[PDB]
Amino acid sequence: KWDYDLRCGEYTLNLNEKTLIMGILNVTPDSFSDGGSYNEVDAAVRHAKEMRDEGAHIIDIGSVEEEIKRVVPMIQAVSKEVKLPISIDTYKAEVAKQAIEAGAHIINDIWGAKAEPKIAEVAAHYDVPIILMHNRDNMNYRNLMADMIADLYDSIKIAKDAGVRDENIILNPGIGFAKTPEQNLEAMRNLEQLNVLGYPVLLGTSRKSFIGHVLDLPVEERLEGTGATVCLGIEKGCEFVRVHDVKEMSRMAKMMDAMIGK
Amino acid sequence: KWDYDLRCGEYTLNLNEKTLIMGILNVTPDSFSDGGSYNEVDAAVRHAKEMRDEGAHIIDIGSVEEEIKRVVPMIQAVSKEVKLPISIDTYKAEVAKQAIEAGAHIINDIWGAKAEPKIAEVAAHYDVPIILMHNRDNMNYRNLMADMIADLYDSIKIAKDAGVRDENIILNPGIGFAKTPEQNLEAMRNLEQLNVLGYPVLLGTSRKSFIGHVLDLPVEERLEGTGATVCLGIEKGCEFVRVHDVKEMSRMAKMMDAMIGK
Repeated sequence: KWDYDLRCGEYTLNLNEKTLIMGILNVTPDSFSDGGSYNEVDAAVRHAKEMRDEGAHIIDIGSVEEEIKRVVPMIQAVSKEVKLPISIDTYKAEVAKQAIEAGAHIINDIWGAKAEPKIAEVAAHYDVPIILMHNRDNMNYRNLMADMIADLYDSIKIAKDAGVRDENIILNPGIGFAKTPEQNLEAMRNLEQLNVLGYPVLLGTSRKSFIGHVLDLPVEERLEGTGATVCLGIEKGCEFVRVHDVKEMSRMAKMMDAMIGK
Repeated sequence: KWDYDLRCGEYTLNLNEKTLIMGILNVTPDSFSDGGSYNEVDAAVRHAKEMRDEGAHIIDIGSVEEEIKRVVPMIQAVSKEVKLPISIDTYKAEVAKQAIEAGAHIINDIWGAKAEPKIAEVAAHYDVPIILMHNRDNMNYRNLMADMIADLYDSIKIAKDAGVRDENIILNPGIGFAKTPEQNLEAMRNLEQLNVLGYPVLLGTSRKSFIGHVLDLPVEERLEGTGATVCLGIEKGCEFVRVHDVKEMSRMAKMMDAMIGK
């Protein structure tokens, strides 16, 4: 039902066999450096390794000058030591450029090319997939779903104008951003609508406020709630989920896949 | 959307506010008695209490002569010490009679009145809700879903003929019974069809072989897989889930409910 694969330079991701798991890398920085140090980069490599062991298919790694000094070294190490595609979690054009240069395969923009349109040009240039997330600096919606789909389309426009191929575009409803708890639930309820745009969807709900708002539970107690959102997401056609708890979420996805027939 | 409530003598269960959780009681018997002993009944009371604390709305308690001697004492204790409705998990008419006499509120038949039709008469008599599960002594299906719906309807017929009111009937697809792993998945995939019959559905997939078959994981490692089935089940309209891991499953249900708008 996807007539193509995701091309990620060295690695290739099939969109039909299974829900693809993107693991969120623990990024705890050192307080005694401006980036690159041994505890920093080593703790990140061991985390990537752990996530790779537990079922992850992608490792997600997230002022401007410092951001490069911190993130670049982590990409060099992980790409060497863990054979998995890497996404850079930035919205900044300059940051994205460095990260791909450093070895990152996918861009993960939380502003869907709206914060720094030049990022699209970076993406088209290096010919890497880009995840466009719904976002906005206000919460005033006429019709939440209709508006989201409009807003995302404004991102696709920017991406395509810059020269990004349809096949390198992935969408993200941006659950947990610019949405009240009730709005987040509504988007969850209506996720399948994003499918009409005809692009792979990545869901990213891992331990967010709205899960806490529902269950009344702090961040470290949101594995079950996250799981529910992952399940409903997969049912509604998501090609990727972005999660912290890779072992557990990887098992729920696999079971979902078997049931829905993916 | 349900224009009525479940009447359970002392307790009343609303079918619209939330997915109702039925907790599976640990029933470990004593090897030095034929039923009733202190370690037996006390370990069961503490388990019911634990499940009541973790979010359960119902406690499920499961030759003929001995079955009564073992199960009756557990119902007397739990109904006294835990203020929750109780279901007796039997298919035997004589057993069901005793259990309701002992204080059980709901019947949970794994043969949908087909093993002992008299059980329907017991249910109509005491005017208690009855859960009719799909089951059969063979695995030869022409059309799995079509056949299940036929078979269940043969149960409803028996129940109604015996005098059971429509409002005291609950259905159960019987996942994990008389079905190959692939058939179990198929039923999971097509669960919403059971809705056309117009009765509340209870799902009972807690840690079964097919979850293990998919994930390749032993019984004690099936919480995530169980969770996936609970999520998909709730999405497909289930009013109840029957589970071991009450704390976790209760949280996933609650989150599902918020998302689907229940």
